[PDB]
Amino acid sequence: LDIQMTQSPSSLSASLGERVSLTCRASQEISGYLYWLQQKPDGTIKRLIYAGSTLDSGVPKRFSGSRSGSDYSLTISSLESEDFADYYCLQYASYPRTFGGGTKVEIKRTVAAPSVFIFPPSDEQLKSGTASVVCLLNNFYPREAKVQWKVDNALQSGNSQESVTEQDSKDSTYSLSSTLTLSKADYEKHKVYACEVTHQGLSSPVTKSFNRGECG
Amino acid sequence: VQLQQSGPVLVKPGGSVKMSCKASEYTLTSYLFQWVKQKSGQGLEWIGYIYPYNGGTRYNEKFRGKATLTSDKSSNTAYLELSSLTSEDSAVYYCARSSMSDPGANWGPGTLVTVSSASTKGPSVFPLAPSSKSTSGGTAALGCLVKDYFPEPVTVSWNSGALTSGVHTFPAVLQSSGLYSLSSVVTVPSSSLGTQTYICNVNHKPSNTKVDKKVEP
Ligand SMILES: C[C@H](O)c1ccccc1
Repeated sequence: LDIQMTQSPSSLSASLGERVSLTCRASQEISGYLYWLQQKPDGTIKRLIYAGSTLDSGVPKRFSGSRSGSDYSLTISSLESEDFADYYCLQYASYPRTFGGGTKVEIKRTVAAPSVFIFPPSDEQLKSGTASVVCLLNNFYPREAKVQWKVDNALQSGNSQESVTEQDSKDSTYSLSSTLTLSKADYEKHKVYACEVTHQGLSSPVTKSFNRGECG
Repeated sequence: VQLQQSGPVLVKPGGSVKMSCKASEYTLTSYLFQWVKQKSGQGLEWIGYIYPYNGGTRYNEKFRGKATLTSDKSSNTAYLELSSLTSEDSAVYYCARSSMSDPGANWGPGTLVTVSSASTKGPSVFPLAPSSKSTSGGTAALGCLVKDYFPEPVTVSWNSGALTSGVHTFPAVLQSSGLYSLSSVVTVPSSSLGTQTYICNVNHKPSNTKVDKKVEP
């Protein structure tokens, strides 16, 4: 029968400095042939532990691995910001090789209000028919934020998209872009472009705006 | 410690794709190559191994025989071919190498395969110029908007890799047009703006596009 590796929890949020442990239960005997890897947001995968408790030579000592019967554990003695990643176990006792479903390790940190920046479309882009106005929310925590666009004081709908980065490896914050896409004609016909941001870190909404007529 | 893998590839449904994995250093030791699939934002699935020493191979039955592994022991290169493709095969494929007593010691960076009927399109790169509207007190934000390309991925560096701190390159978003777009931003000191140049280096290998865009205030 294929060996099932049941990994828990599937998501773990933890304060900096916290000792955290991840568990992987093998459905059959793997005799210590259990491997743990880390995958960072950029997709890089590296070996952490093999043979259940042997630490790869390039991994910091805060990582260790242990076995208790059919339970295998990966423990970080005190969590660092750079440990934000997805962790997976994998058994190599037999084939097919099988993986745990992974654990996304999220970092809890203090509230940080975003810095808000706005960028008008470049004249280069305008020459091509479309206009993108970009609002950047930088280095904030927690992740919940609301961004609204107003063009000459009228709320926009349907013409913007957001993208958000994964928690930062050094300071555990997020950043977010909200891009408003308009035709060049619509952009030239209106004047005031405002990005309105609401976040727990801010007492009242912050609005950053520019007037097309003046540049940035 | 470096396994090299072939670049991202766009292939049409019903076709096939073949990617490679090789050790960067001339070695001569006997390695086993393990191959792993990862769909966007999902987990890991084992595909199979190839042992170039004796041609040994084994496959996860979940692939229904669609995957074939081969090798050229002369160059210590392993190849994974996938046939009868469909969009379920759009994924990043990884290789890892194992030795005697040294399981999965090294991983490659992965190869991004997109199975689609759509044509490749290179990006347009536009500046996100620093101004009073993107300057705090002493810190200015600037960036590049990488618009309208297909398929993923694009890569973005700043000042040929000399500028890494404070860089945030956003995940791509699929536009209604079926093309992707993303922005890469960076915060730098405002006082550096009249003297330090800022250039975003963008590469989109599927369309063989490389552009270096200078971002001026
Ligand atoms: C050692 C085990 O066979 C393994 C390691 C990395 C990737 C796939 C399988």
